[PDB]
Amino acid sequence: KAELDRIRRYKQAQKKYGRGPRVDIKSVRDKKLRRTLTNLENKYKTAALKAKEAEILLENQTGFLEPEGELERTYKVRQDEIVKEVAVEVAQKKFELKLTELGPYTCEYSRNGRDLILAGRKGHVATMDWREGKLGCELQLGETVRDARFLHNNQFFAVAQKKYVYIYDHNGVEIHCLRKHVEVSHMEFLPYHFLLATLSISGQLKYQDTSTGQIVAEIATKHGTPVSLTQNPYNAILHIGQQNGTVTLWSPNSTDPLVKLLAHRGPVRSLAVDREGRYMVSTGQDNKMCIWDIRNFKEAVNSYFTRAPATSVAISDTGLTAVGWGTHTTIWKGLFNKERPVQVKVDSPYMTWGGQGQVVERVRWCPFEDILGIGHNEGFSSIIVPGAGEANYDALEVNPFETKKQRQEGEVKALLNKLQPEMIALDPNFIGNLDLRSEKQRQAERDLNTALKKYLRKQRKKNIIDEKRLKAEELYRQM
Amino acid sequence: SSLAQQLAQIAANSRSSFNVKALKASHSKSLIWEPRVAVSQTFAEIYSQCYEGFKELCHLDSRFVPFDATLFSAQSQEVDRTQMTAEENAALDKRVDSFLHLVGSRLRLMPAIKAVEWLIRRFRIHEFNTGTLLATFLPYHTIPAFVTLLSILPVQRIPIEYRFLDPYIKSLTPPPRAAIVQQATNRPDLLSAISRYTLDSCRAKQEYPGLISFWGGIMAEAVNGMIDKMRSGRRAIQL
Amino acid sequence: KIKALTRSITAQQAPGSDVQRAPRNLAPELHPFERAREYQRALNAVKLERMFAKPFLGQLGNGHVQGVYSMCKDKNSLNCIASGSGDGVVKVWDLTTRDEETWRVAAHNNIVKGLTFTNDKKLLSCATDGIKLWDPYASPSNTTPIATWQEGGPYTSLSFHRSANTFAASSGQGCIRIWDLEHSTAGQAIQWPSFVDTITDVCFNQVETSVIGSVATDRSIILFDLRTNMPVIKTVLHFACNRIVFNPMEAMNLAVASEDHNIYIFDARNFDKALNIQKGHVAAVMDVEFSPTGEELVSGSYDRTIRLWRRDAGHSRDVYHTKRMQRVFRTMWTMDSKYILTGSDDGNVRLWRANASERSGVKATRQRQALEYNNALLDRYGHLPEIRRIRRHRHLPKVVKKATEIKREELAAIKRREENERKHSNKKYEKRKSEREKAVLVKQQ
Amino acid sequence: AEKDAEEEELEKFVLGAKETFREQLFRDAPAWEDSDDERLTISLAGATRLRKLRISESEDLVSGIEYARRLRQQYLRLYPQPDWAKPLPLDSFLRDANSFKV
Amino acid sequence: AWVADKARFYLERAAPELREWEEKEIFTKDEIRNLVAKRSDFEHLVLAPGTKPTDFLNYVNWERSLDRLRAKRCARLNIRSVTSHASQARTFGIFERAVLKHPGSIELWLAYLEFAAQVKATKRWRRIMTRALRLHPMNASLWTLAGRRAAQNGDMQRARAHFLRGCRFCTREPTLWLEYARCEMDWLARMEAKKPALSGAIPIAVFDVARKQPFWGPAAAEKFFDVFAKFGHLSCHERIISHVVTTMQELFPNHPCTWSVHIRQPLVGVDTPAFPKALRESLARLKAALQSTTDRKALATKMVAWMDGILAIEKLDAAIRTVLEHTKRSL
Amino acid sequence: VVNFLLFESAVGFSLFEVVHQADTVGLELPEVKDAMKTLDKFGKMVKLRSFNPWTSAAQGLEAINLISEGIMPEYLKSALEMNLPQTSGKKSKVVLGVADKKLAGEITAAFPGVQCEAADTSEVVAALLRGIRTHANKLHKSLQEGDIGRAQLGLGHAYSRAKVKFSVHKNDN
Amino acid sequence: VRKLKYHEQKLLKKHDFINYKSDNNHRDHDVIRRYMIQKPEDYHKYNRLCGSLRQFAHRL
RNA sequence: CACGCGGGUACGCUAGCCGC
RNA sequence: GGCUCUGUGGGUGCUUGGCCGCUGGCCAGACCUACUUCAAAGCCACCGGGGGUACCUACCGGUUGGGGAAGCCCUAGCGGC
Repeated sequence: KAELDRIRRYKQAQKKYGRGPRVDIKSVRDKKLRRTLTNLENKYKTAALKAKEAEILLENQTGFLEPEGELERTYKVRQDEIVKEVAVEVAQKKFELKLTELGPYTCEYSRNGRDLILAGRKGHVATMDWREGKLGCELQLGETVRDARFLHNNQFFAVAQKKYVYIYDHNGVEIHCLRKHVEVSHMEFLPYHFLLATLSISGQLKYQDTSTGQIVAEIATKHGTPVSLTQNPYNAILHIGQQNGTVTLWSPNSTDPLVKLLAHRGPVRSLAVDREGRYMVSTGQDNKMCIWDIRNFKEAVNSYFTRAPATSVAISDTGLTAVGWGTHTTIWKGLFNKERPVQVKVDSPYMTWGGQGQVVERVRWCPFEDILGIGHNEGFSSIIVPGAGEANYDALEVNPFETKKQRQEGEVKALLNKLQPEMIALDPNFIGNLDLRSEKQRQAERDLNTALKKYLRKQRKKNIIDEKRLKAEELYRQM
Repeated sequence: SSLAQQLAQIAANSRSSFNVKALKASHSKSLIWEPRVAVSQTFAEIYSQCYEGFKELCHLDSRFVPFDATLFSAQSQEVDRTQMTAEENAALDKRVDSFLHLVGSRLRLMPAIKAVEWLIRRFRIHEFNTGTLLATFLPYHTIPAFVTLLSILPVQRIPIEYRFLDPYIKSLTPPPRAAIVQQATNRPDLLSAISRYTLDSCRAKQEYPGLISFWGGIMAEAVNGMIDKMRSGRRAIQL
Repeated sequence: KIKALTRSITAQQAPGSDVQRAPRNLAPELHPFERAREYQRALNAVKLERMFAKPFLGQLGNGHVQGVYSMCKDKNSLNCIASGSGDGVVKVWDLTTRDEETWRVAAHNNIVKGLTFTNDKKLLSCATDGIKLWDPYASPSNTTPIATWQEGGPYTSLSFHRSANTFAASSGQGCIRIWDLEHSTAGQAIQWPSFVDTITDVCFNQVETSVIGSVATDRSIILFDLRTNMPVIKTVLHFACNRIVFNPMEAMNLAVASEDHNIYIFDARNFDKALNIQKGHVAAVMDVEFSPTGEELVSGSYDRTIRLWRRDAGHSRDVYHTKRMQRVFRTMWTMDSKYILTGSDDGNVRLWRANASERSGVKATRQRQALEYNNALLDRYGHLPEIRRIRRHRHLPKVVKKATEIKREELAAIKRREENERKHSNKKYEKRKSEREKAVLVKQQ
Repeated sequence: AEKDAEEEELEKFVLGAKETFREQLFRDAPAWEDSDDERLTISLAGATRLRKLRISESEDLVSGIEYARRLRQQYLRLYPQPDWAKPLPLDSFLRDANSFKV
Repeated sequence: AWVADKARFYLERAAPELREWEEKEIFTKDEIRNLVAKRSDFEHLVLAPGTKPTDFLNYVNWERSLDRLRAKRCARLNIRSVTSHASQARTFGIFERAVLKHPGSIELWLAYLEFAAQVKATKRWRRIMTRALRLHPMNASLWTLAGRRAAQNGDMQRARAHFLRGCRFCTREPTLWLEYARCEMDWLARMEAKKPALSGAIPIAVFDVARKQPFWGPAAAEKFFDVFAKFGHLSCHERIISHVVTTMQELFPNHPCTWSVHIRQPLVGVDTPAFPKALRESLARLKAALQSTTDRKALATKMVAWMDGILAIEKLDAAIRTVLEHTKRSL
Repeated sequence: VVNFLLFESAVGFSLFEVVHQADTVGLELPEVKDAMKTLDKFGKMVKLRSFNPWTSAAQGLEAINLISEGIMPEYLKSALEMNLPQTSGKKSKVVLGVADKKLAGEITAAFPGVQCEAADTSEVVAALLRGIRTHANKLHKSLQEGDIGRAQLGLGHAYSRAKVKFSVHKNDN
Repeated sequence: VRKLKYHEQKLLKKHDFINYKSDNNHRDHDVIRRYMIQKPEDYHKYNRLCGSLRQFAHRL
């Protein structure tokens, strides 16, 4: 039938843009509610259908590489061959900054890929427009530096120093020093909230608002100094990873950890999560890494092994992932395919960036091009990898070519639509569900031989006589 | 400031625009139109005017038909240079160099300046082929067309041998032949560049008496000055 | 086969074009926190509209000496209104220039109980003296009336036909009487057969011609017909009703403003149970008026309030109040269905706006998109706690808040009395009568 | 062809012509011989350096002639054949080194 | 400038036809990317602040050419399901906001009328013509287009009404009045071919009011006589021509134009023995005009233009050829 | 409620068709005044429908003379007959908006099916023509031959000199 | 961030990127810039010493 | 109800018969 | 010939290699995703002074409903304390 592709389109749109199964129209009883729900389900079907139809208007294409012959394989490609075959607009982007005298470097892109910041551990913080090559600010900072990270814009960046943390403006003028956050070793900026979440050495996590300036919630992870930290951006929750071997999922609404997935027998060394929120990859001090389907909280496949304790890991906008271990990094392609219900181990890595004697401090992805930054002890090395990068951004959410007026309107709009910190859970689309206990109590207000033995044992330690206990004792006499 | 130095190296070797102000300025740099309209001038009308000029050029001389096929075509309306690979860029450099050697003879005419205005405003010859473009405009080094080309040239794309035009870009006056021959008798690089350019043109059989007289005069005064430098009296040093 | 993603800045600006391109991908992977950002934009919408609720627009000139006891608009025109005060002066205002009145006259000796515009240009005033017909718009100003009636008893209200030149006056002798202008003199009196008490208000049905609704002080409404000049139906409620008004969009729905502090929407074909019961007031309601778009209601009360209502809500969409307003006596929309008019008892004709946070005039398209987006967003998320409390929270004056807390205590007490009477009486083996059923005491023909 | 000339013109007008633009862009015998080379045999799959010069996923054993061909291909891949591998009196004087004598 | 938003609406309207062309094997995905990119650039240029009717016309030409190429590819691949409906709808949308953004450009109005008359929207064509006449009343070409296409349809009353409003408006140049007389006598000709109108008095009436209209001149009457003298195969044509020449005699007694129409008066239905007798008659009238008291230079320039027409006609006698050459040479 | 409104200008007169009319009750409000002021919120109210230039400066002089005297001219009657829908007010009328009350009366006595509204008497058509006269240089510019300043200059000189009879007895220069 | 409009400011009353309430009106920064102290750690060292001195004065 | 390409009755045209 | 500036290399501390998944290999690299029996011991972990504590948080002591590890018993069990 020629309507086969019609049913295929409708099924695919209902899968992708459905965001929910469907309203069951047949089971409603009131006539007006039946009519308005038929109307609503029709409007939503038309909405998802026209959204899938409008997904054709995307301009760019996702990068890729495939092996031609049977013998040559994908990880045996060299940067020279790539930069000879690829366009010059990214052959410019592939570069290497050499910095040797100021400790190992950690790099961190802003969330629009425009500006980056690199922190050499012994005090050297630099922020630059690496695409254009101009640097915004550079400073020697004196003492050591734990971790640098951009804020919402490329305007303010927060540096995690030896004792306090300091947030700075675009010229590197020091705006102010947060001293409530002592000995900060890991930082993550929840960007749809405005939250700076800092894990100290002491195991005390602190959530500070950046818009208002009051710390929202202090939590004390009672067990162990934290070894790793990242942000699940579909939930904005904090996957931190302790030392006894477990990764714990936290959020600022509870002193107890929300969940605790168990992991490698050593301390977990690095974590990363999908921006879809689907899967988390974690690598331990024991030589394995493993993934997890987060929405069901189980392991997906068997453990992969990396031939050293992995120093860092970070996964791209699309399904690629980069684990930087020892002195050279590797990139895997198909860890967690979204469509498959049962995942599969991949034979070989997608491609590797080789080792010439540089210990890798931290890998990151430039969030919107097909490149990837390594920060190693010899400096910064931005290499290119084709398959990565979300090909089609969204100029309402994040714009890699943002004008001044557009950045100002974006800052004030996100400030108006900041999310209150109480709206954080394991399912971020919940606001509107039934408070079941409240509803049953409201309906109550509108409408108005083994267990009794342990019940009497519980009530014989009060020792209230309790006419319900009296009736229960008479019943137990009757039995 | 080692980081700043390496970054400035990257910023000078960079080729594409990456923020809107740099795009607007690099599109505003023009020959014929003033920058005030060159900002707001889109590619259709540019191709219309300069294709009219190139049509007049084809009715002048015969051998402009391959460039009618490949450089002034309705697809070259749209094609962007910085999105093609290195070998496509190299083949494009060869075609541009052939057209420049061909148009070097009739550069004093408004048709040829319209054609070069197309090449600059679309393929960015003044940023990617500064060596051959600057050598081709070199023999006409008195005319206001050369003054404007000196204006629109970006300072860091000028190669080393032609890096003596910095005071003239600072004060937009056409450099005199004394300056050219003096830089010729000091640096062998400029002299070898001019001679390489003219020998390339004469192999391609697109030479003309203006270029030949220029090259002969510059190398003659250059050899005079270079021998006047080389004379040193000590037998070993003069040998 | 190597190929990476190549993004020039032409995707942000075409060269030579100032237009700011913005490619969009609708992937839910790329736009997170959907429901949460929607709730937050809804909360911002509520806070914005409770900031910008500034409903009071103006006051029609210097007002009257005594209180404004009757008023009526020109259903043919758009900016012609007249108000009859208590000392017996009537004034005709044009709404474009609210500085000084267009035409005033000391009409009667007692209060001006009824008033209306004709269909040509003239107007009618009703007092206990009788009724009179003036022509306010003439190239000479004529203060003398051009027709006068006294016979028929103490007239109480007026209502004019939609198309023809007929109008009905509700008298006090238990009858209404119908005049047809330009060929009648004393008019035909229609009445219930054995009927005594005063018929307070009267109103022609506008959408269906020749159906007259009217309320008498026997706590009863009565429907007439005019093609067959005879009364038709009579229902007795539990309390007296101060006004009846028909619906200008549905032909059969009427609203009675009743001294029960309530506003009832009745169906004229089935008077057995009330269609809807709005209960939001503290004192008696002295006026109700359907919207000319037939979906909102104004009710001006005997206390210092004006309540705006939705047609199927049954509770206060909004409330207006002002220290300078001493009581409220006559409220009516304008034919824009956007500005309401309130004749007070302080002698003022105040002009408020409905939709008290929706500015007028032509809106730019992104602005009207933001407004409609906020409104649809609130229509979805209007029941969560924070949004609910800020959308319901309204400053009421001290006397009204105190008396409405006492009213809630009294109504809860009466409900508990009736509840205990049910539980401990023999009425337990019955179904609870609905209150829409309990509104009508009896119906008779 | 099954395509009209006017149809091809409408093609070049409506849709673009990038393919044809790219097209217009991109417009001794061996004297001596050996016998040990024929006699030799080497295991490409065995030796780990020689693993990278085979053709298919079947080539393990190879005689010395085809082995020499594979090494020549691999040398040419690592370093291309330079263009000088493929009289005038003044040029003869320049290329003579008897002239530059101090 | 919310032109990103407005272009988003128009591209989201254009998307499903492209989905149809992708599910069919008519265009492949690379071509569809080229198409959507070109359409995005066109829509941004169209809705940009600084726009031009040439820009609207080039977008119209591109969309119409895409429709034609799609038709060619469909007929080559033997499909029948894909129609031109969406394409004509979006072309009409482009033209509607085109004439909204630039109402005063008769180039764009004429292109829009040409598009309507091409794709067969006659009622739409009359509506477009009415709006364009309301925006440009003084356009003799537009008035002639309306009247002539209405008479081609057969609406003589509507073609009348168009022409009457036109000559009520455009009173400065007589071009529209000539065109109305031309159409009226063409209607008389169509009736004679079908076989009051037996009189045929409407061109005489047009002449009698043209005499008092403020374009009224000798050369104007000359143009009137020219358009009256075309297609003399009629019934009362001699009556009309005689009334014109008598009116010109009564008004301009010695104008060289009046002498020219007295020269060419008896040559109405000549092409054959009837030709040379009227030729000799007009030759006698011509010699009398050349010897009479009249502006001989202007009259002879009119006559040599007329004889340039005559010599442009072929199949004549060599003797009369040589005597016309002599009489033209003696001027 | 307005449908079409005339507007006599120096180069010629044009009639606009109103779409999404302004509110007559809240006419004295800052929001509606700001909307009248700006151009991006007045072009939604007014859409151009018909234009008529003068044929010659003598005809424009005749226009000013007749219009200021109050009598409509014959070609204005012609243009209104072309643009307005033909009707007599037996069941459906057309509301026009003009400035002069005498011109309103004369157009009403010419066409029975057109009820005119005078800018002297109705504030809504007053504010509407006021906005149009304010933004008049942009609404016509798509078909405005030249500019309006020189036409106003010459037309004012022609009208005032015709009223004065000046060149008959000025020779001192 | 641009100068906040009327409604935008009424919604973001408590918002300012520069001065928090935990920055003490930048008294640290005003004093450091006034007296040329190079080490903000040295400022806070002086500060906690002066704080201990004041609490000893309090107990006395 | 009709709307694409061919041959006919017929063109400075497209109204009508059957196919592709 | 002189001043000034700029760049490159060596030195400014005692001479044992470049790389790696290092008892072996590689500098042309090669192989690539396997293997698995049982989560973890506790403590500590720097914010300037005086001051309020409604809210949240930490700690302590409780309270309703479930929950049953472990301990004890024997009429032996769907057990009993």
